[PDB]
Amino acid sequence: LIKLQIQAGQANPAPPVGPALGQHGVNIMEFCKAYNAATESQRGNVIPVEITVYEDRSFTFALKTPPAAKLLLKAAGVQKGSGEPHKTKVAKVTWDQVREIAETKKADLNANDIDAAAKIIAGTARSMGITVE
Amino acid sequence: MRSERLRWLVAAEGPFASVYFDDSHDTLDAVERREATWRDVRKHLESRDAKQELIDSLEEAVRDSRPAVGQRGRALIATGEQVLVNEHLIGPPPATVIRLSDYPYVVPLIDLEMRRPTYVFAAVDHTGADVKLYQGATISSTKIDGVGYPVHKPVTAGWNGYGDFQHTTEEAIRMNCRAVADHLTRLVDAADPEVVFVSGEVRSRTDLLSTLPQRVAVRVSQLHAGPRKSALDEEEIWDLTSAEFTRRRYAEITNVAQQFEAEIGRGSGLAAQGLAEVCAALRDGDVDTLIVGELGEATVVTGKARTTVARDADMLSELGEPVDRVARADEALPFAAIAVGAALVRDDNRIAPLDGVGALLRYA
Amino acid sequence: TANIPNKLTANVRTRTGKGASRQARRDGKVPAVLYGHGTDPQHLELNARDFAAVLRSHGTNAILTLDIEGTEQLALTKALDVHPIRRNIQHADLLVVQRGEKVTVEVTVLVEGDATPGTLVTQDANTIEIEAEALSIPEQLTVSVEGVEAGTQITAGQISLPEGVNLISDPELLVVNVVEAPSAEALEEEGA
Amino acid sequence: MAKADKATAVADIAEQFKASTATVVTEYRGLTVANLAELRRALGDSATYTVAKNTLVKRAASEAGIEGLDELFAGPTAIAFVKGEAVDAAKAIKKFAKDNKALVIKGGYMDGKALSVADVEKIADL
Amino acid sequence: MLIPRKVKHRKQHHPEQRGIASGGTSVSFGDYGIQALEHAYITNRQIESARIAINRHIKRGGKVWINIFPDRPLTKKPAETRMGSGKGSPEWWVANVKPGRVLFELSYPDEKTARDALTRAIHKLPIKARIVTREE
Amino acid sequence: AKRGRKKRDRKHSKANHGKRPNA
Amino acid sequence: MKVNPSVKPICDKCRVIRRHGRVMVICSDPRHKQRQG
RNA sequence: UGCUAAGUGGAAAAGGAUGUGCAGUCGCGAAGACAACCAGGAGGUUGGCUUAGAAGCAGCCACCCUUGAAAGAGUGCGUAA
Repeated sequence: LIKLQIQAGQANPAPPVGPALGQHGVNIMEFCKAYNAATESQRGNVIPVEITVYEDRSFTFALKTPPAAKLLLKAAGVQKGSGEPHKTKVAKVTWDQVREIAETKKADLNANDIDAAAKIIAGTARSMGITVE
Repeated sequence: MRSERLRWLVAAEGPFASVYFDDSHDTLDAVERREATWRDVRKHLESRDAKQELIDSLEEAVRDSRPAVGQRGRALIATGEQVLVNEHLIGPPPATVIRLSDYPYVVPLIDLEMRRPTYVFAAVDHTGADVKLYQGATISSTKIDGVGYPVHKPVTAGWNGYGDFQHTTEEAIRMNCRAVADHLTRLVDAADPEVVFVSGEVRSRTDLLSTLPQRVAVRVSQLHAGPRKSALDEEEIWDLTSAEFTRRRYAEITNVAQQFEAEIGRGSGLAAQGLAEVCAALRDGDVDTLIVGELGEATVVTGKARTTVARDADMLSELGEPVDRVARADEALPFAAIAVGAALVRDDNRIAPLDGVGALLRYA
Repeated sequence: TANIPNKLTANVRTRTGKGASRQARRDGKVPAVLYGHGTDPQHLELNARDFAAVLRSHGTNAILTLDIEGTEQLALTKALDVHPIRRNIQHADLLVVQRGEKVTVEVTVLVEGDATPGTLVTQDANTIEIEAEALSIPEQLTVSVEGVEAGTQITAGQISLPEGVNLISDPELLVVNVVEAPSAEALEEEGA
Repeated sequence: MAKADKATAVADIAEQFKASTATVVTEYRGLTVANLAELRRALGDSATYTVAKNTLVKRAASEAGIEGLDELFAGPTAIAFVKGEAVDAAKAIKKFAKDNKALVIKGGYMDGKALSVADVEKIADL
Repeated sequence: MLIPRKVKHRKQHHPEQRGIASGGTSVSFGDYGIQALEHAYITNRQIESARIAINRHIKRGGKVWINIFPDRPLTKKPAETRMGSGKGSPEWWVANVKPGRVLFELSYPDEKTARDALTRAIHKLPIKARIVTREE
Repeated sequence: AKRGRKKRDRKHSKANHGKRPNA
Repeated sequence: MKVNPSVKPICDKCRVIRRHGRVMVICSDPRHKQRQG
């Protein structure tokens, strides 16, 4: 069972996918057409997926929410995080816009309540120099 | 050639003017050729509808250079808002080359380049020595002096041979040799030269070579020059070392040939030839060394990005992205090779690669 | 602060000098002097193992209760003579005190906490002078450095003291000087 | 663990049994954290699946009338506090244990008397 | 390398190497220090090698103090000459060290790196030494 | 330097008491 | 084998033992095998 | 009355080192300490930057939160990654 992060708007590119599952016996042509069709709802956000394989060299995959680090970048408008966090802070984020990432990530978080789940996203914030009001 | 000096050339964007020509202000019927070539390139740029900024950025680069001695070529590469590449060449190109396109043309620079690595030139006699270190633009000079003054053994010894200047002169010469060896070892440890030319005589050049450690004694080329009182000029030193540097640069091509042949024979997958999979490997970023053959008029169709390239749009459509432009192979492939920080090697008609291109990879 | 004094046994020195103090230290005792306001010097001897035991758990300014030939006396540790190499206790000056008497005592300060990550905490003054009654000397005064950033000075005037404790040292001593963390280009420029 | 921390832990565990109507003892040797987190959500609605030391819990058992349950605290130890109802746990444990096969019940408790493994699952059949 | 800006008398007798240190035997600026255990002359070429070994092991953070300065000069006379006819010119600067004297100091947030950084500097001095702290 | 070392080392006998002539 | 006056446990799997009046370091990795001499 | 296993006694340095004897401090421990065997060692997440590549494990900065019995922005080996 492998993991990979593929942006929604790309199907059958050379770098990310080809060598990735090119050694597990999984057909590459049939997966990309299926993945692209399923992922055509976002079309602008990279969303990961896990290839749950069977011994028969078939693929079955369930899609995931776009990563928390990428999601929090557009909420602030800055294209990249702080090279030296806690000294240079790229932008500002209030407690309001954090909750939407909690809801979008609710299916991929082990937390129980929106209050506890909000602190998980706040942890990623200071790791990349983003202030939480 | 490395991919460091041309790395910032990738960052620059805009139209690129690349001129390779002959700059030999030797004789009186040779200065005229300079402005003849200047007029030729001006009219070519006029015919290709170049922006004025290129021309008014080029005239001063052409006209403000102190003329190089003998027969030397000249290489220029500019964007219009600034100059980027401006050097002399070992030998003038057979044909004046002018190009105006978005991709710079750097193939003639791969071999023809008045730029050799750092090296040391030492003149030694068993009374001292003097050392010059070359790291490109800067030259450093040092004079090693001796502590044993009477390095000459007179015929006289004394009354019936009592007293003798055999050992007390050998020790002085050994002191001088030890001092020179220590200084040269310090220079080798600091600057890491590739060649240490030593010019002296049969006696005080083979005993200093026996004093140096194995670190430096492996990279020593022995010269045959004259006395230290005469002193040497830059032209003489250049002519002395050119013969060795020729063989040294030939050996690298030989070693690359051996690596390519071995990797092709094993069929492991660390070697690629022909555009078909060379372009794929270059796109994948795992190209370690690029060998440029006689590509000539072969064309490549690069997609949306300035880097991604493919042999034809028929197999580029497998990426989904559509074709954006068409460029010449010997003009776009080296660009992507520099982009992934690969080494560039100019074939000497001894590799015979398929389709006039080759690549040593980094993995499967 | 309420302190319970520590009971010790002291024996009057028969002899004095350097030839009799070396014998005392080779045996396991330490010479001592019990002077004070009573205008009454006394040359005593304390067990080396026992005397060092209370100092290990009660600071240098311990409150002793010496038993000199059956009586009980209240004493204070004034000064200690420690060998630079062997780390012994070559002597001990003891001062007689009474309850409710104000004594000028130099106590130690410990800095605790974790300041801004890009900061370096330096302590200048190791100790400060403190006036308190004989049974209420604090064995340690602590200062907290937390959230302190860049150039900041925790001067001796900001150190909190227990009630009933005065301050003899003026509020101008610099105790803790927190500054920016030195870079790698600053370690090379120092000391050359 | 520190001596004081062991004393602190018993105080919380002792009250957890007093406020709970019943309890179920199991073993978890072989359940991945993902497998366990599955049980903390299936049973998390009404039950709590906590574990602790054997002897440390043995002290807490002295505050209540479960003195006969000391046999089941040896080996890997799991205790489930059922604050609400008994049927909710009596059937959710059965299906989860059957799926994983690495979760074997040791016994139970109700009305001051333990109930064996065979008779603790039949409560769900009431 | 440390050299005094000026000294009154440039050729002096050899420093005495007797007794233990009368002062400067405790850590005053940093948190850790190096205490000497025997007499020697510590040249300025070994002080500079000792404080670079400390800097490289701690990389970025911390501060280094040097409590001994090379004031006193030693003179070496020209090589391969007989005895007499004057006195040699000064050649290197030393610092009279006696047992108990604290040479170097360091204040670093943790203990392992700070303690191992001082051990690297001890292996560059011609004496025996030990690591000491501010506690009693 | 074995001869010189041995000759000086024998000043540490019990009958010499740490001294000998010519060191 | 390495023969130096000073022997130390290069890695975390090295052990220091004493055979026949000699200090030795024995490790699974043959490079770290060394003895005192 | 004890010590030495080296023929030390009957030569020598920086330094290396589970040789052994004596005395003194501090931690952990029947609430089970150390060694050993059995099972977990997770989720956000491939933390942010740099990099062709950098995913705990060239390099720089930070070093959070959650489920929890515990799980480090990761102690090593390993892969181009």
